[PDB]
This record gives sequence, structure tokens and C-alpha cells, in this order.
Amino acid sequence: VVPPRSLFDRADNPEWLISEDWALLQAVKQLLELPLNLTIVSPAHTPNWDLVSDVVNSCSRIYRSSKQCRNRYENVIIPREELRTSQIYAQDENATHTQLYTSHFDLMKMTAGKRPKHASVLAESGINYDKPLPPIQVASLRAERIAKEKKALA
Amino acid sequence: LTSLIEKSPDAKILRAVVKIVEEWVKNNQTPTLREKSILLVKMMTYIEKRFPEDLELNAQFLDLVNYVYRDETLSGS
Repeated sequence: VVPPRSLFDRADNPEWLISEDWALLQAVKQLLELPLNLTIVSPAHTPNWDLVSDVVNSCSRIYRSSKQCRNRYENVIIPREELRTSQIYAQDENATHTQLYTSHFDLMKMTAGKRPKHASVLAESGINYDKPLPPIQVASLRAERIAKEKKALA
Repeated sequence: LTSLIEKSPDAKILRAVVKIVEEWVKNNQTPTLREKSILLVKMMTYIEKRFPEDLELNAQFLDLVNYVYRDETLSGS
């Protein structure tokens, strides 16, 4: 497929794991469809490092910013591809990332491992605790008190 | 001319500069392609940003850009 001609055609604090570098390279190659040197093939397909940062952060051990992803690609992967990242990824056999998760599980396990006088006030009120009043009598006392309060108010 | 396009606040000055550049483009008596390009790029950057409300100035500049793109000599430059 050849794009049609237009009027404008001129006639890092945590270390990067091999899985992160591999995701970065594969995002740039597959999604952006850009070459190693990011030379523009189609004018509309300008590099999008936000998408690459999103792809890398799907499996990264820490948030990688778009600027960090661009800097890493240009300063490591281009010189490395010019052992290749694919060869290092194949030889690692996921050992480093497995050991990372083992270490995290160990830290989480470490954190998990590191984990009478009452009658006096009734007698002052006038309540014989040992001779309960049934609810009918208490309701009658409430009614009498309310009636006396109403009479006092009147 | 570049400082007039960039900093000058008077829209009449900008219209005069655009007229001068249009006369130059539509014509050693005329500026080189590099000078025309510099002036047109400065106008493209500052005229719209500094004078959004001036419809006549923007129309004159867009008419000049239209002539440039219609011109066969400058096509593909």
C-alpha cells in the first residue's frame, strides 16, 4: 500500500526489566508500525509514546512515563538493536520477572507476619433493681409524670 | 518585518506587511524563496494567534496562502 501524495510532500529510578524493554520494542514495532529509527513512513502515522507507555505499564513493575519510555527506547533499544532484546528476552526465560514476584511475595509475607457501685445510681433514681416493674406500671408512672409536668406548666 | 508581524499591535501595519509580502510573492528585485518562506511562516504563526478577530487580515493572509498552493512554481517546494 502506497499512501497518496499530498500538497505538503516535498517533491528510570527502578531498573528496567527485559520484559519492559521487550514490551516497549514490540509496542513501537507492532502498534506504531515504525522502523527501528522511527522514520516516518506515512505522514498521518506520527509516533505516539503515550500509547507505548500504556502498553509498557500493562506489565511493568512501576509506572513508566511517556517521556521515560521515549528516552529508554532512543538511548538503549536503538543502540542495542543497532545481544538483541529478543535474544535477551528468550535467554532470560522469565526468570528475572519471576524472581521479582517472588521478592514481592516475600515482602508481603514479611509484612503479614509482623502483625457493686451500679446500684448506687439506681438507688439515687429510686429504682429497686431486684423488684422489676412490669411495663404497664412503668407506663403508668410515665403518664403520671407527664400529667404532673402538664399541671405544673399550666 | 518579522518583528512587526510578531510584536507590532497595529492591525493596519500587519495588513501593510501582508500586502508587501503578497506583492513580492505574486511577482533580484524580489526576495529569495527563503525570505518569503520565513515571512510566511511568521505570519502563519502570529496573525491567527494575535488577531483572531480581524477577519479581513486573516482573509488576506489565507488568500495569499491559497495563491501559494495554487502556484505551479512553488508546488512541491
